[PDB]
Amino acid sequence: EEEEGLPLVGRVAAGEPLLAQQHIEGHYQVDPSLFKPNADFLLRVSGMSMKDIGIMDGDLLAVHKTQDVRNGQVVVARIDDEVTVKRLKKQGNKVELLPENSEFKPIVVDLRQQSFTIEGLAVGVIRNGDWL
Amino acid sequence: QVQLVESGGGVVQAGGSLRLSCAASGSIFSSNAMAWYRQAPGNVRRLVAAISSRGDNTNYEDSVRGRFTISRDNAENTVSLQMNSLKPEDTAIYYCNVGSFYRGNYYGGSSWGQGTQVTVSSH
Repeated sequence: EEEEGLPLVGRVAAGEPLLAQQHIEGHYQVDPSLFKPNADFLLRVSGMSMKDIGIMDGDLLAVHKTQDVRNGQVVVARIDDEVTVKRLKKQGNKVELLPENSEFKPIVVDLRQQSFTIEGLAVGVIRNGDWL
Repeated sequence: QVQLVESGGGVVQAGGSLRLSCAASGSIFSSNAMAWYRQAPGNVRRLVAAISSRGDNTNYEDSVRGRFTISRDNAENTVSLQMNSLKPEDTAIYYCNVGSFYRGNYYGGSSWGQGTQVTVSSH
């Protein structure tokens, strides 16, 4: 399986590990030199919360597995039962997760009140609709 | 309906030792990677250590590597955090997590215990 290329993480059962077996719907041979730093997997994006940087519903998001991210970076973050993709603004014991769409509102997370962890760092996008 | 319970926390002097334990109840334990996270005051919760389902592989946060070891006991449904050379940096709520390993890396899910407080001080 290690030589099948990047796993494609499709739909994601609430509270479940991102790379759980039952989530990997595909695999694509993608050059490792393509993304910096290296992609470890591809995450299908949902919704249009990031359309303004061109990360559209349906796009495959190259994600580098790490918990080491900075403010200003597009993170993949787990909040209680959910996983989202946003620009990170950390601020004391309050973490903001910023959309790239004016129709969307920043998610504001209280670290005392909710489990918040970083799943990885978005390093690239692959779009492969049948119609562009 | 997985239920996790951390224990073993307390107050410890710098350079000392301490052992955390987690009891997992509503799961098929042999089938899951287990991990320890920690959350220090006003900071993002980070993974400290993880172990694959049968313990073949582990992960460690770089700053606890060589100081902390994780292990699990499949007969007893527990996972444990042996903490040596405690620094003040180590002070946090420690949480037990259920997750899964893929290509040598722990990916976690959203089940947590209530947490156990570790405090490192001097005299």
